[PDB]
Amino acid sequence: SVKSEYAEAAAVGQEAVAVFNTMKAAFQNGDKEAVAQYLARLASLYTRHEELLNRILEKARREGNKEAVTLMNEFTATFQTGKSIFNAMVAAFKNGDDDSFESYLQALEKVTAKGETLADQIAKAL
Ligand SMILES: Cc1ccccc1S(N)(=O)=O
Repeated sequence: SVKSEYAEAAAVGQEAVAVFNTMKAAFQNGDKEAVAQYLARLASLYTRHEELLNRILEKARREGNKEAVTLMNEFTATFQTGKSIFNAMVAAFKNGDDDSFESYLQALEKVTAKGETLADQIAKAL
């Protein structure tokens, strides 16, 4: 069902939260080799999450589930905010700009925390 597809999507999102917090600890410790690998792992996780979310939105549209479509349109828009911040973080790491990396890291945390009430609303709407 679309609801179980969203639970699978939610788990992938939680996998990225876990890897992100490990990556933050590695960044603070200066373990740049670990950070590089975690950033690659996060990129793959966000790509998978994005695709699952798009399939869920398209299915809600085909089902005529207007409220779930509204919420998923809002949620995917916020997802792209987080994705843009993530890509800027990756670039900051490439460039050796730790000041920007720290900034983007905190921003991605706040964007993600804000979007959690909506994430829960979607589970209930589908
Ligand atoms: C953190 C991140 C990274 C890439 C895409 C989306 C997100 S978010 N802010 O969890 O929607």
